[PDB]
Amino acid sequence: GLVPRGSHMRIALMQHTARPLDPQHNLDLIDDAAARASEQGAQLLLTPLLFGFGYVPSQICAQVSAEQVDAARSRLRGIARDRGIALVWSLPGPEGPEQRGITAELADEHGEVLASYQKVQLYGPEEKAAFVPGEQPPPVLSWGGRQLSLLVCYDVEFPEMVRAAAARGAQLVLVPTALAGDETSVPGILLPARAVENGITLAYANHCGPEGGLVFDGGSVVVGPAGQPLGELGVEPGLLVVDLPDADYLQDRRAELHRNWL
Amino acid sequence: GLVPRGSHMRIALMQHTARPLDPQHNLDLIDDAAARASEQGAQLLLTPLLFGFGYVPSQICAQVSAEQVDAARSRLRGIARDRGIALVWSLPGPEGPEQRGITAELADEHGEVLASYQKVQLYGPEEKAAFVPGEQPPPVLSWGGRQLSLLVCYDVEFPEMVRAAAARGAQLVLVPTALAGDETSVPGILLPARAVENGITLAYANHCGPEGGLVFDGGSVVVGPAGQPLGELGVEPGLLVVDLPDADYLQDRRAELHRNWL
Repeated sequence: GLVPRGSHMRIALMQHTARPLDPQHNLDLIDDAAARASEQGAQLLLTPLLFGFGYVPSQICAQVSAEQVDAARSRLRGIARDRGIALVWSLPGPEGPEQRGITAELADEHGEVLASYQKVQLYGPEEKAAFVPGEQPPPVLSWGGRQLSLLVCYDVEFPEMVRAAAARGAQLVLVPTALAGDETSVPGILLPARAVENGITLAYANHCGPEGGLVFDGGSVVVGPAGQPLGELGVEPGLLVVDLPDADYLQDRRAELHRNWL
Repeated sequence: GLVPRGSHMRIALMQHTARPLDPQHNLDLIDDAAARASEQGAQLLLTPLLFGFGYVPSQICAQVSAEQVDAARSRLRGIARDRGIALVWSLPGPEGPEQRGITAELADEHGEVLASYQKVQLYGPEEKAAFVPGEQPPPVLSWGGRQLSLLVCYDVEFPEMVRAAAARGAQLVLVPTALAGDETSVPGILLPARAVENGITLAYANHCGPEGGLVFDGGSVVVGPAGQPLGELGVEPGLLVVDLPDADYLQDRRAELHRNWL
């Protein structure tokens, strides 16, 4: 509906099905979503993990060159600029195929990249064979009037990764994902816990549908700090648009002991 | 019912209302629960936080001497021995009133204390004024055919505390609690997440009813590693008896990076 008072940030999440190894098709679906999110007055669109190439780690390692990644990243910066909306996307890193990881990047409405993050927790033997894990904590930055951060799919399932973002001041954690297998415990149990245990909001943008040898779950969701869904999709392609409204674990935690016990 | 095959541990959780500063009354309710749990063939009874004195931190600090704690602890060891069942209880620590913390202790069916743990995360200004926080990680020990560990009430709400127990090999985490205020997100959201993110089972034994200026929630529960309740109580006094059946986060977590990011 119209932008409510007492809300000064409206975000959108794209949920759709990618065609593996067909970036012209997948980036046209991200351009359509960006145009639709911008027409609904969203200031930022979050899109799913590896969407531009499809979630096919082995095949990205084997067949997608650094030059082809950079072409897709240039088109994505063009879409943020041409549709006038900030975009968070997730592509392979910029290095050669044997040295790059999976990244997530946030570009503003000028198409300029403000923050980038390399996935620290790779999931399963295919990702682990195709990508180098990140070694840096998640970034946090002011945008739109709150502190945004980036994490990617399996990262959010480790409470340490979300606590690292919230300890650097994150209020809204944006998470491109690719979750298949009817894995109901990640959005149903873990995401609400990550929101409550840090007092943060998390946005989770998934694929859906048949892609890459999997059928993705959809179920994209924004969870607020009480653990409740601000908005949620089903199993089919859609665009979720939500307005964000305007115990103290992060202070009580005994971090100096905790870091010696992990 | 009867002990199922494919289960070799049956535990019990006591949920009841304590009368503050009346250990003869409260320890008689723990003796009745221990007798009932033993008659149901449970091998261990978990009882709620500070039950022997009531959950009244300010008044324990002001009025309960080290000698009175030790009298209650001696009676509790007698109950484990006389009712022939292992018991986990939670009392003030043994030191003087100005130096002790809140502890949880596990005694076997001989009344001998096998493990003790001092609460690391104190909750709210009253606990913080009445007790010294613990500085040690949770203990883990083999008993009954699996690795048991101890944590207490607010501790389990920090994912770091449960990850510390699971990193030392815990499979079953026993947690005396005192949760009031209709705090549905702790058993409904956080406990299932702690079970799933470590692949462990957690038992949470609460007070219920009017006690100490609060009305406790009850809702004692045992949650298994998929996050689902093995058994659960309502708001009234009861004894929950459950048989325990016979992603790899704990290996994938990048702990060396995580400990530098908290």
